[PDB]
Amino acid sequence: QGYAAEISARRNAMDNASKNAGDMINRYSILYNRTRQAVITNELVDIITGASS
Amino acid sequence: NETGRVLAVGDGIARVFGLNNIQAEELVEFSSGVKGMALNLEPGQVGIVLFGSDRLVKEGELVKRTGNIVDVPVGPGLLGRVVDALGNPIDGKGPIDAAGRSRAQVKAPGILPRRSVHEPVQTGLKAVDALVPIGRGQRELIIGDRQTGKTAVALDTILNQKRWNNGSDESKKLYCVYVAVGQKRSTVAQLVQTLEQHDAMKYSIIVAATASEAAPLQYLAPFTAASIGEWFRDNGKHALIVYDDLSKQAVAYRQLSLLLRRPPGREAYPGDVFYLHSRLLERAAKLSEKEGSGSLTALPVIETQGGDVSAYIPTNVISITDGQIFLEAELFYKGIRPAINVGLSVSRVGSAAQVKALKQVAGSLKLFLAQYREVAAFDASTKQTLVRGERLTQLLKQNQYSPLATEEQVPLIYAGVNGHLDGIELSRIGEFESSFLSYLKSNHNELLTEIREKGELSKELLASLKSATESFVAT
Amino acid sequence: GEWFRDNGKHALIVYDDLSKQAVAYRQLSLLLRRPPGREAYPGDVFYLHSRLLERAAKLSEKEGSGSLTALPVIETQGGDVSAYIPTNVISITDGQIFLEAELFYKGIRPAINVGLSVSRVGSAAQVK
Amino acid sequence: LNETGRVLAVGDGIARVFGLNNIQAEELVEFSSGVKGMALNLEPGQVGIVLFGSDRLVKEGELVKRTGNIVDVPVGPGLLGRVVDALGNPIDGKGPIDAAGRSRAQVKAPGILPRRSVHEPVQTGLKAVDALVPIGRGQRELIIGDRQTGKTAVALDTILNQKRWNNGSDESKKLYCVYVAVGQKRSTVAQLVQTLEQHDAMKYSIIVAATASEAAPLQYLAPFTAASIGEWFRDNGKHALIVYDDLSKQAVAYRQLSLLLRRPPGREAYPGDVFYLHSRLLERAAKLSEKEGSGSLTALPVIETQGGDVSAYIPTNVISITDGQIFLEAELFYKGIRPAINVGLSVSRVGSAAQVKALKQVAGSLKLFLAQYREVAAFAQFGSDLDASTKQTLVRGERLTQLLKQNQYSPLATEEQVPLIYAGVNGHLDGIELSRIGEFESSFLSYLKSNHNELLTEIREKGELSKELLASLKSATESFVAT
Amino acid sequence: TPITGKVTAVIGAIVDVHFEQSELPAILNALEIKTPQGKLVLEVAQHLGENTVRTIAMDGTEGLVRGEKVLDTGGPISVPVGRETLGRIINVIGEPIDERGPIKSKLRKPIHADPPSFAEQSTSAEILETGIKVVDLLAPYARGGKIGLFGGAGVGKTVFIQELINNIAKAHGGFSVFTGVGERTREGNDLYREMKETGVINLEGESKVALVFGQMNEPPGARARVALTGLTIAEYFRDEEGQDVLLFIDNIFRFTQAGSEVSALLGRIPSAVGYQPTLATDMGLLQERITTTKKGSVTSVQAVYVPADDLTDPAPATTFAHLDATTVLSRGISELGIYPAVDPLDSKSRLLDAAVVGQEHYDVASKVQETLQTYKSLQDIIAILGMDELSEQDKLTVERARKIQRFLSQPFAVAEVFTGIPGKLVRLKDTVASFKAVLEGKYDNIPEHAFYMVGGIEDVVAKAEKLAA
Amino acid sequence: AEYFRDEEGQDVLLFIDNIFRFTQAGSEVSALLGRIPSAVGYQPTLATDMGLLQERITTTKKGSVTSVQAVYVPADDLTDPAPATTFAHLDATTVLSRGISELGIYPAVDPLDSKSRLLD
Amino acid sequence: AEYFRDEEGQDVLLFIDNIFRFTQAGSEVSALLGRIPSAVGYQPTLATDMGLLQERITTTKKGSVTSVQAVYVPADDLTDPAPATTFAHLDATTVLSRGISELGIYPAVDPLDSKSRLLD
Ligand SMILES: Nc1ncnc2c1ncn2[C@@H]1O[C@H](COP(=O)(O)OP(=O)(O)OP(=O)(O)O)[C@@H](O)[C@H]1O
Ligand SMILES: Nc1ncnc2c1ncn2[C@@H]1O[C@H](COP(=O)(O)OP(=O)(O)OP(=O)(O)O)[C@@H](O)[C@H]1O
Ligand SMILES: Nc1ncnc2c1ncn2[C@@H]1O[C@H](COP(=O)(O)OP(=O)(O)OP(=O)(O)O)[C@@H](O)[C@H]1O
Ligand SMILES: [Mg+2]
Ligand SMILES: [Mg+2]
Ligand SMILES: [Mg+2]
Repeated sequence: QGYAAEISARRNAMDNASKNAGDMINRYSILYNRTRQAVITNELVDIITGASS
Repeated sequence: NETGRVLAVGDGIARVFGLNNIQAEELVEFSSGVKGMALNLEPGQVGIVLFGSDRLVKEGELVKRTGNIVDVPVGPGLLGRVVDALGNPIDGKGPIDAAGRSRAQVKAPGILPRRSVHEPVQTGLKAVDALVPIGRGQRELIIGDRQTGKTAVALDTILNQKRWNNGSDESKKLYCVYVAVGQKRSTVAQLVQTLEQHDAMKYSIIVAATASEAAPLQYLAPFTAASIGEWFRDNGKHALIVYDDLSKQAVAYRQLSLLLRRPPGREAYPGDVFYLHSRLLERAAKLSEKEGSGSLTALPVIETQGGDVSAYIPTNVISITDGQIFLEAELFYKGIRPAINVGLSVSRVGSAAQVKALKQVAGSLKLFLAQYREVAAFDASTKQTLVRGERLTQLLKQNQYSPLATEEQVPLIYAGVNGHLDGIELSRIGEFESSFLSYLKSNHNELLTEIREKGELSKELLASLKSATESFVAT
Repeated sequence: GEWFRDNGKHALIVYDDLSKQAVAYRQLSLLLRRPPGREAYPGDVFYLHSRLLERAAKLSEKEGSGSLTALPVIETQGGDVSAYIPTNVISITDGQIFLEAELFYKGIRPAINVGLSVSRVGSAAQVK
Repeated sequence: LNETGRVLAVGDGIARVFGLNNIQAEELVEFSSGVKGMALNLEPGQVGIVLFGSDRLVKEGELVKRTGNIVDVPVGPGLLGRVVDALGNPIDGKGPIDAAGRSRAQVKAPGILPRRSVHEPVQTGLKAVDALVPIGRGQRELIIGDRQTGKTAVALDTILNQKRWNNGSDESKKLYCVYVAVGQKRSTVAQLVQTLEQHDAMKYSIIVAATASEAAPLQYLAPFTAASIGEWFRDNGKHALIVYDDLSKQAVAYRQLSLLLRRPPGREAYPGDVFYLHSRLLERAAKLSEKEGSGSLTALPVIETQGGDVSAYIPTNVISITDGQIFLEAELFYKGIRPAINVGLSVSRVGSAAQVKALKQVAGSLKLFLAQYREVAAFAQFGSDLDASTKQTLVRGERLTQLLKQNQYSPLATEEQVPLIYAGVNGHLDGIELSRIGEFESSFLSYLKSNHNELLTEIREKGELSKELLASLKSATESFVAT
Repeated sequence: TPITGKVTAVIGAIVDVHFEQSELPAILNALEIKTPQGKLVLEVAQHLGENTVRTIAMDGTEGLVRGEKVLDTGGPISVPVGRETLGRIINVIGEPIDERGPIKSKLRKPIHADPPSFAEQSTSAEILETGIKVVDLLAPYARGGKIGLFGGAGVGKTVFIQELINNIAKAHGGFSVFTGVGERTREGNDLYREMKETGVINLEGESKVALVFGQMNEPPGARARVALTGLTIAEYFRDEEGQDVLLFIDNIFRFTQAGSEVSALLGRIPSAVGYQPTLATDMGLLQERITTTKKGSVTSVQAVYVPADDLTDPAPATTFAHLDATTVLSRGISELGIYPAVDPLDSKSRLLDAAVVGQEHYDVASKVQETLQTYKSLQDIIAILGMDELSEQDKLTVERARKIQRFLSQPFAVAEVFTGIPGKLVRLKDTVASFKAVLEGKYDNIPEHAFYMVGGIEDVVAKAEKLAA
Repeated sequence: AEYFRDEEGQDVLLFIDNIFRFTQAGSEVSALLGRIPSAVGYQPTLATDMGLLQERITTTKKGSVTSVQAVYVPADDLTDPAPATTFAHLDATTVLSRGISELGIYPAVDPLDSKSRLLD
Repeated sequence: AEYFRDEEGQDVLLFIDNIFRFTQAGSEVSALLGRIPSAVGYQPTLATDMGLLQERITTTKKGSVTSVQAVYVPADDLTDPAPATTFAHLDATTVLSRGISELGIYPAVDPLDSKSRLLD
């Protein structure tokens, strides 16, 4: 009984763990995209400033 | 001497020789009937920004001077019709009547004349009315994402004034101005149709610097609309102005600045952008009885991306307003509309100007709902605490274009807070609310007159409403 | 290649590797003091690659049967397909054969990633 | 015409001046209103001159007159115990400066042949640095890290630790100190001089105080002139340690100058020659040949970094230039590791050759133990019943990292550090509960100071261990571990 | 006669003036342009050549016309100083705006002066009790020191400063200066309103605070020099009156921000992310003035807005160096409902050293920070894999850290309307006792709920008792 | 399309494939003209260029020009200025998916990721 | 080295430390001459200058030159343009990793990271 209960609880708990892992994957994808745009703009402005004198 | 000749033109910018007597930011008018603002003086030339399209000017054209700084017609003659920037009528209904003309860029009133806000902007939205009250003269940001109902929050508020602008006296009146920046012209057409289908257009003004207008018109329009509202403010009538939305104004100013080759700042926005919004939004105020008595109140709108309130423009604007409402997209697509994120939504002064009865019944409901959020993330009593929160989150919902008078909001909020709704089936709450008001309209109606007229519940009426709510729950 | 194409022969061309071609183009552009663009490439590098790549073709029998086929080769910093020059090339090309460092380490040689590689047009032309 | 000029334009402390046909590059000039300046741009029609002071009293049409002599600074033993500005003028108000001579700011760093490799220590008294990240005389060791992570405190502890030898007559073992405060607020300099005086280190310390109130060029010159001061010790045959706090605050000032001069910007809007600048500053650290008295000048540049990202231009350049790095982290500072040194990233290229020899054998595989501990530290959170070996590494590694805690302004002589590291390595403290480790470190030294003085005395005097001395220390530790 | 020039160029806040004669205005001199809207005041910033000078304008430059006559005052911008400034609101260029008559005093003084000489610098370790639990516990303030509140938009800076005023200024005995720089005009009006109601100011009687204001509606030229104006007011009390000055400056970021606004038009090559080339030294010439000399104390509180919540930004990065203590407010804490939102890790103070604060206090604070850092290290594992997997002592540490974190909250009186809870002040020794007791492990039996927003451990137990009822 | 609308009178569909490369061409043109690049490399005139293109297709007396616009998304991110600018104007969106087709549903419209502001 | 190769005919083993700082000095000089900065600040001529330096090292009929070169790798980012450019010019590359030395393994060659065209 304990062995079966342990296996079932493990199944549930790690399904929930995968849920939260996916949630973090989403939020970090969004944060990566924001940093991508920020980095591109920041790097580009250096070229602009160099060229503008 | 008076009139110059064009040396160059392109990107919406021009340079003109002559114009020796021009004031800074004076309106020039070109040979082709387009108008421009003398933005950048220098020895031997004037750099000018065209309000019209670039195609309308040629080198060698001869340029006239208007003689006045950027200015708009003002007064109730504008009331009830659509206008483009510079006060151009576009409703096809004929010329604008005017009480006078005022510069688009008057300085905001100083520290002394102002008075702390003490009167309510009647929302018509339950959550806004109870949790984030807005006082006349306050500046409350509405911030959100695409299609998350940003326009609706302001539109319900504009419509709700119907019950008072028809009133017997100017005391409670609240005139309305709506400013569309960079929007689809079809959106402005349909919105004007919505406001004309209701009575609202009888007392409101629409400024429509839509997407096709060259950048300087989009840049200038909010100042001109504010200058219209300030006439109502200074003549002792309250005025509410709305902007959908100031982010597109920031984009227009970014385009205009970069074409002037000014340095690009953080996030490619010009460093001046902070000034642009601030000198606008500071013009909303409430003036003490020493200089007239009235208010200009503002609802700017900001379109976030992915809920990133931490982006440059969102934070920059938040640094100026006296409050914010953050419409969470997840709550919208969860079906919880108007999706106010009660945790981050803030009113920095409204609690001192909320209509007293609604505060009296609400009794710190804001922290209660924050507690409900804290519980919902995951003891038996801790579980029970969630049930009344679920009832309340069901009850706060409201459909578009159908406001509630305060006399209707107060009973519902009272029933939610006291828990008399906790026993009721959660799914039937929408049936209950519409029903309870009906009951109030049929039997207790005198109580509805008392709550509406007095502004506070008396202890006798507190017990009476407890009895009435328990009776309807018994039904 | 076009001499063989238009004259009715059949031709293949391999570009090892167009990334360096774009680098040379940006060197010329910057030393000419022309406007820079994203990633410090000249703003019209997309035109640079498209003007060339669109020369791959198969002519009609009425024009005179003949074909030029192209194999662009790209170096992908850290596998970032979203890099500017690879992005332009992928927007121009008809499909990709996508090699991966991970798979080559694992001993899969020639190390094609089957999942990422696709051939939109070629499936109509594989031997019957 | 040739020996005088007229100011064409003025702004932001930089002036454009007509004439001066005979001016040398970088030459110093005087304005008739009393301000002095330095020439940095030469164009066919004008000279660009940056000002050592406020421009509020400069005007168009001012006469400007040459001086011929390039920027220079006074040097000598009189500078000890004094605070001087970037150009060497006294500011503490104690009186004149007993200069032994003068030296120009920019100077050739010593060539290849006159040098000899590092073979002498600079005992910081900072336990973790001495044990893990050696610093030798003539070495240049960067201290790099985040906002407010003890970068200044590390160097200040190192300075204070020299009180031991500097108070003796062992001339060869002495180590004078020069502290260069640049970009710091002036009351910070006041607090630092008070702190040194409270510990009597002021006797052997020189302070340069080009604080952030100074016009930008004075910050620029502030390190170089300080270097020219230190070299007078080096060339004279003595040992001096120069600390720069901090060179990034200086790079900002040079960025300002370059942008106002309209020199083309580089990456991150820094001037293109930043690496050349810091090279010219830091390459002067050296230990001279016996031909020239075997003196040395030792450098500890300090670099603040934003969010710990070394990818920035200035941190990358300075990391390239220096012989080793001490990385400081807020994570280590908060979770209790003070002075919060990131052991993994803190490479030093002199390494074992620099340490006082006694500590070499005692520390031994200490690096290996901490490095292996770091590998399993993250795995430990898995909750698995890990094997006894990995568990041994995991139980010791943290308890040993605990032994590298240290109180601020409390440097320990290596006489004291050798017992501690010996006990930590041989595992004699393995059974002690973690919270008591800090007690043990405190008590153990006392025990040895009370009952084994003739062993610590040899650890100083001999500077090296033997099988018998190691065995004796074993006996003492084995007895002490049983209370 | 006074010396006259003609305007030749007008751009935003910048104006170029040409003088026909070789007589020329010195840099930083004040120039007056007569206009029917009231005189415009401009400050000389550069010399361009051929008797042309470039200047910053301080009102709206609208209405100016090329060729307008410009009049030199013969000196820099100046403002009235002395005791008579107390109880008054003062514009950047010296005129009152409180409409209570012209201010007159024996002396004016110029806006620009060199910072104090090193020889007169002063140091003292007199810890200053704020009554705020988190501050007094983990980052104490110092008499005569410079302290800075850092935070993104809308995290609590101004409310925090007003709470500090309510706790400190009441009977300080010294004189105070409050300087508004790009803050809301509503903020200034509300400050004046509350102060007249609490005796700090008296239209009839005597007053203890001088108010200097240029708010966010004003052009950048005034927003730059307004901080120096308030500073010039403070320095006179420091050096001439000889009384300890409570200096409040909000919002000081707007200072360098204002500079950026003009930097493009003056023609500087922009620095990284668009800030001034002069960022460091232009900040310095303001900041160094504020330090306490041997003559008298200046206890100063500075409000530091952080754009985009990005502390790696050059402005706050340059600002941190110039301060002795800094309290960092972050948005994440505010989203979790904890106020006054002080970040307990990044807040740092010169005074947190065993020698000055007491050994017990220092040990307690060190262990508190260790606990919070442990929780912040575990939160990623907790979030993904879940709290169940935590090691027993690690789980206890987490359950203790959560209590301590929510215990660092506190309701200010200034937030009485926001929270609906009466504002409460805490004795420092009480704070040390409370957090010591919690780290002794006495109170892990209390539900976490009890710790939220009460002033001291005894209040925690009282609230637990009330909760259980 | 406009001539069919205003002079003939009938309704029209204008198919544009692909609007992202209209944005790309606009960026190249503005870069070549020396207009200093804006955020993440796109040209300053992005907003008003899109306005000048899309503001014309609307209802009038005679009829209307409706437009199906295929939208490429750089890096599959909907916050990037190109798709973000485009979405400021779109009325409704249709999402096709290979998975839906593989399930035997033809035409392969996703019934839930497709969204319409006219569902009113 | 080339004199020993061409004239003496002797094979030469050439050592260089450090070529990354050759690229860095190229960056400095190019910036100082006022050329426009390229990506992340390196000089536009980076490819052509690196090629001009590296191709001289090649072997000709009359004698070989064998060369060992060291690159500093900023922030360990092998994809940075300065080190990344050099991969086009090397027969064998040996990535050293401090992490391997931390495990007590010297000379700390990352065994999976190195490449050699002669491993055939
Ligand atoms: N109270 C409401 N209850 C339910 N749905 C609503 C409500 N208010 C608005 N909506 C939905 O939102 C639509 C209008 O959205 P709205 O124009 O206010 O959004 P927005 O954020 O301003 O968008 P945009 O960026 O396009 O201007 C309505 O057609 C309806 O679909
Ligand atoms: N060994 C230590 N133990 C405890 N606290 C310490 C120790 N060393 C330093 N501190 C404290 O940590 C902080 C270090 O301040 P310090 O001025 O040295 O920082 P810094 O990193 O040089 O900063 P900045 O870049 O502002 O100059 C101070 O609070 C100091 O009291
Ligand atoms: N301790 C607190 N208790 C209750 N509410 C608080 C607390 N701290 C901050 N707030 C809330 O946060 C906001 C603080 O307003 P405040 O004017 O201080 O903001 P700010 O950070 O100075 O803003 P800005 O960046 O615009 O200057 C108000 O909504 C206030 O209700
Ligand atoms: Mg909208
Ligand atoms: Mg320091
Ligand atoms: Mg504030």
